[PDB]
Amino acid sequence: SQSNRELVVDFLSYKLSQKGYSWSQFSDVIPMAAVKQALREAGDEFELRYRRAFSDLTSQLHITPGTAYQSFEQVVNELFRDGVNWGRIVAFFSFGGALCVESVDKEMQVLVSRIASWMATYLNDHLEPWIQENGGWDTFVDLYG
Repeated sequence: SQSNRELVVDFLSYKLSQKGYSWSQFSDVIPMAAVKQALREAGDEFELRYRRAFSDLTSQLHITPGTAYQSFEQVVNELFRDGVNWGRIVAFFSFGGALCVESVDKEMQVLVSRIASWMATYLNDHLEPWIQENGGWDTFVDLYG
């Protein structure tokens, strides 16, 4: 639940470093070490294998500081049109990474912590039930670690 915001911030921080951006927007107010790394790896493999994979989806959202959670939720739900997967869960984290990158390119660095919040919310409401049902994050480590 709050480990979840823990994993969201790790992933986004990692992607922003990777690309030459600042990561200081976050938190600007070991158990999951295996999960965090597995996720980092999974996201990297995903993006290698699909470069421009969220063009449409980001274009649909078009974030600005006036965007609300509901438009985010609505567009994220497109990833999950057939239900939850480990693969669609990895795509969700990449999608969030691509939005934070897009926000920083538009000189809207404020959105980055908003996006993390949104992601943690969404993960907690719609994705945790399925993760719980399908082995928790241990299963995730098993398959991607």
